[PDB]
Amino acid sequence: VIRKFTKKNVARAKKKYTPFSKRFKSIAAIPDLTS
Amino acid sequence: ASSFLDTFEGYFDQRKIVRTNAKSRHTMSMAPDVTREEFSLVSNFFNENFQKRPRQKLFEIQKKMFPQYWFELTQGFSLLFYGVGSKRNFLEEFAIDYLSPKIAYSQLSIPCLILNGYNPSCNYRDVFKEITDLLVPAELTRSETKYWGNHVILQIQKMIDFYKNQPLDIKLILVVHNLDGPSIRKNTFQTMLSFLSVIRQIAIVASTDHIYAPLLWDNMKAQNYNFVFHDISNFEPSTVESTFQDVM
Amino acid sequence: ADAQRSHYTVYPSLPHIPFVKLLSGKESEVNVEKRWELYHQLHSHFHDQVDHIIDNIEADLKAEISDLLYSRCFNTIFLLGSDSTTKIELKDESSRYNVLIELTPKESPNVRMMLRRSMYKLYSAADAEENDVSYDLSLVENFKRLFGKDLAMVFNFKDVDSINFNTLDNFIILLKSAFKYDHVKISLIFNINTNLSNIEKNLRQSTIRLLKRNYHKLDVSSNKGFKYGNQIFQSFLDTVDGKLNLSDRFVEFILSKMANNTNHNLQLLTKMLDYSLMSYFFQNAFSVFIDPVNVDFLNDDYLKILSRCPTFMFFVEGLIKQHLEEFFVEFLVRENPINGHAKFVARFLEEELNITNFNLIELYHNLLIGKLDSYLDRWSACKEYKDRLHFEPIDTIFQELFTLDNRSGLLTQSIFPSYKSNIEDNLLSWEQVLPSLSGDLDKIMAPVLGQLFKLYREANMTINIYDFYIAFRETLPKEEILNFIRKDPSNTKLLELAETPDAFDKVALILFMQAIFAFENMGLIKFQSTKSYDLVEKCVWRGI
Amino acid sequence: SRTIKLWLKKDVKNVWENLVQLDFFTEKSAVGLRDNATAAFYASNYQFQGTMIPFDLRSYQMQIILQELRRIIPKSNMYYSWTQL
Amino acid sequence: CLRKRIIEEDDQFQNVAANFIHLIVQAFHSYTGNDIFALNDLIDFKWPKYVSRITKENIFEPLALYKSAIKLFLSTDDNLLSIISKYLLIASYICSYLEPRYDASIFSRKTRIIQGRAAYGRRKKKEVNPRYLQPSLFAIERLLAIFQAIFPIALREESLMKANIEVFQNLSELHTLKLIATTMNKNIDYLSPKVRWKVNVPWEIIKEISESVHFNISDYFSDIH
DNA sequence: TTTGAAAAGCAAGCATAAAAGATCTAAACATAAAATCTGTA
DNA sequence: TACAGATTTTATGTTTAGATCTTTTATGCTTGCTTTTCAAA
Repeated sequence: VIRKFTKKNVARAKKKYTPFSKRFKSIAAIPDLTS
Repeated sequence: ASSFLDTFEGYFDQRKIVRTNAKSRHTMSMAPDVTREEFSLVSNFFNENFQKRPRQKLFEIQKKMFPQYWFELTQGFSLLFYGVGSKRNFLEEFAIDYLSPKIAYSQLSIPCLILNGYNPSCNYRDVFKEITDLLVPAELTRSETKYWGNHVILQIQKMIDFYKNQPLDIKLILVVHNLDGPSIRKNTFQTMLSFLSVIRQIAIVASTDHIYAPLLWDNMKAQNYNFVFHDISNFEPSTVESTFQDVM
Repeated sequence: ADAQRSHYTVYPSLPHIPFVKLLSGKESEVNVEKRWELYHQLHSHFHDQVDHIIDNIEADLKAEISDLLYSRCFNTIFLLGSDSTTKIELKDESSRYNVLIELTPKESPNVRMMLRRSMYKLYSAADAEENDVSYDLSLVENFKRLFGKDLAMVFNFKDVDSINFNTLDNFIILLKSAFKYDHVKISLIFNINTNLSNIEKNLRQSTIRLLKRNYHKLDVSSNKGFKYGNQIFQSFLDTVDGKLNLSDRFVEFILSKMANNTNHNLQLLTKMLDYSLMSYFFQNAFSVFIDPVNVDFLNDDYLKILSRCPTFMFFVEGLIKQHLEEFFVEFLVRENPINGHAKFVARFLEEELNITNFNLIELYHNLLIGKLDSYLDRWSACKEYKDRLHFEPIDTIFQELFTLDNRSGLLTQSIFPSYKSNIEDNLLSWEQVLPSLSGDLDKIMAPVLGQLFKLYREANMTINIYDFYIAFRETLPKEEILNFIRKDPSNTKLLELAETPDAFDKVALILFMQAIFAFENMGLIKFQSTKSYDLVEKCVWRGI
Repeated sequence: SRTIKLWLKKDVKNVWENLVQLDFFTEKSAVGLRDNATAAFYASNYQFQGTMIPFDLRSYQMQIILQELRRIIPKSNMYYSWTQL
Repeated sequence: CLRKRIIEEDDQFQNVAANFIHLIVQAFHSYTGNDIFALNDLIDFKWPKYVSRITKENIFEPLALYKSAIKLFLSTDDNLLSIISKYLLIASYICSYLEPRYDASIFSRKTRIIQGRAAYGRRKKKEVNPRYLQPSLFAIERLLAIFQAIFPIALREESLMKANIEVFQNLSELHTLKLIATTMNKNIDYLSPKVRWKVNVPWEIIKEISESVHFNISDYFSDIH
């Protein structure tokens, strides 16, 4: 595949995309974040 | 006031110089003030009552022109309607109520994509997106995209070469109200519809209002359009097209 | 509301030919179906030959472009009168790759974009036949090191008259730098639509001296020597031979309208012939009589309308000075050999006298009137063969029932209308549009656009809008308008506005302003301000 | 009148282009070389009005004026009398 | 070429080559300036035509060979529409290089019913020579009025020319050919009344165009300068 | 045959539209590494 | 569970289309003055 330009100096951080609102089932299922 | 009225003699004759002692400096301050509601009410009264019967008689006269319009559309000619007065009701009644089910019956309905040229929000990318949602063409390869090309025009040029080798059945009825409207008159937009008008499988029905509208098309664009011109003057009120031009 | 939107798709509901019944509704449906089938068998017979002529002219143009292209400088070819629609195919030279690069003025905003698009096209083609590189002229430098073969680039410049000539000039000197590489051959193709004197004055003199070392002119168009055109016209004549006649006014209208179009006159000729065939098979009930199968149902209406003929009336006047259905059938077997005469004259001009630059349409015109000798006197080579090449135009009774003519103004109303003049004559007259049959108001009060166009026409170039409103207001009867506005008692606000003493000054003003913005939308008027609306000036004069 | 060949416009065009090349004439109100790459990139995407009209109508301005021409052209030159207006 | 003009008809060959180079320099140094490349191109263009006039009499005397091939040293030789379109271009040049006030004196030829006085024309001849300057801007209706004033020609024949769709098609083609320019170059709206028009061709092309259809356009500029 | 008189031409000056372009941005077009989603397994 | 591939997300570069503001130049109105043919005597 012949590329129309190249980005050969891409430095991408290892940072995830899923926010905090979708890692628990409900509001009442969130544990105590202090502990 | 002038010796000549018409031709170029009248044009050069009526361009004299007027002295400042006859300046006629009257203004619109010396006018009866109106607002939206009474203007709309009395206007719609004169549109729905004044000379409604002979307009309806003329409309019933030009209903008999419809088989000739269908015969022109099946031979590859695009229809352009002109004349003083609005032509929205004519094109919506001809394309939807008459042309679509009779084309569908003659090839045994056909979808109608209707474009509002009086609206300045009309855009060729969204209209072509709806076109590709209807016709579902083959998507452009990498070699056919070239180098930052217009993907819309290149994909229509692919569709032209595809649809040369198809059976000549009308898959889509395209209606362009006010082809000479403000956003819609631009060269890219006219190139897109001329290239669509090359395709025999799309029927082109369009209208126009500007008196200088044949200046919009050169020899290539007029060849791709391939117009049959029809004078339909009816003195329709133009109720809908005036909504994008504050009259106050 | 979908009418307040940009684009909406609707699907009509459903609960078959566009041909109508002729003879005031007395014609049978079988004649309508036969006329449909006869129109299609003539239409397909004409357009198949049109397709073979279009394929042949494309193939011959490709052949002569290849012959000029393959026979330390550019190989330059100027295609004069080129509409940039040709597909230029290149042969596969052994051990060398031939690459076509096409350039559009939209694809050429500057020299850098031209080079980047050209080098991307070159690398894409070379990889598509045989790690990435920089899209730059160093790829031409290292082409043999990266692909093994050598290179032949053919540049085709679409629409050179519309390009920026400084950008094209700098691209030519930029491409000149590839001459120092041993493995590079560059050809340039310029599609010129005006002439060469326009393009030699826009390039610099060093560029002209660079392009002069190897260049070929090639004037290829549709009007070049009339060959392609005459073939289309002869195909149409061979379609209608033995059945239909062409009028001299029709042929001269073809010549006049084809004179006014130069670049695309061929498909214009096809369009006019197509619309003439459509008109004949839509109008005439005798269209089914062009073949001898359908002569078995001639009714009283056919005999009624074939008796209103000038040729038949002349013939029976000659017979009563000297001295019906079977006699009408008797005028179908005849040949009318004018088409064979025209093609014989064309062949005699082509392959005996070696004359190619003749117009067969104008030749057919001079054969139709009978002035062939004055047309053949120009070449000064048919002085002794004019008598054998001349034949009298025969007159045939009932020719005008099988005739493509132009007397009603139909073919100049649908294909080449006087658009602006049509708008002006509709606005000024207006009784020729609306029928003369609010029962009292329509006989005394004009429509607002037509009433406004009169005072538009009789005013001056700059119009004060309030005096124009006053002149509009003096043309309206206030008592009849107030009587008509009180006709409907079911609208309360109309009745409470009508009894107000300044009602007519409201009504006439708002009808005037809706007509003024209608005129502004059509483009008849404009405002000589942006923030003010006090003076208009007109842009449209009748008769121009 | 008081010989020297008159050259035609076709041949004076090349002389004119060399005089433009040697920085004797400049295009009217020309910015020229830009300060940074962003402004030069913006300039490269714009079609100037001088590049679309024919060359015989392009407006030019002198880099050397006639008073400076009279100073350094030698008095034995045959066109020296025309350096004074 | 030089080794075929001798056989089929080395110091002397160098003498002919150096004499040709000196003659090219003497003829065209005023044209090229001190450009090596332009003189190289002229040497390339004029060498074979100089070889093709070298005979056995011209090889040993340079003056007779210079007289025989004189035509190569006097000239540089470094070089390579419808009726409606041509009259629209001519009318465009008229609209760009005449003033609108003087149009009523040149083109008006109609009998008057209502009493009125025609324009007198310009009072004194100015010396500006307006063809040396850039063209002025005009409107569509003035273009069409002058176009039907200058176009070639009982109760239904309509002698004058209507502005039908093919005149506008030819005008759009003229704008496509870049022979007519506008103030806008991209995103042009053709229908706007604020868009003005100008001719894009010089005088040396409209002379050929006007003489191709035999129109006296040089009479129209004789009243000035 | 004149004759005065209104239509038309020229010029200076000032307010103002308009062209030309400098500067900038949104959007189309284009690539690309990490995270995330299917999809069997 | 579990890993390989496909798709999405996020991030950045490339090119085109178009808007906005600024500056210099063309143009049109105003007033005064002078030329020049035109309906009437």
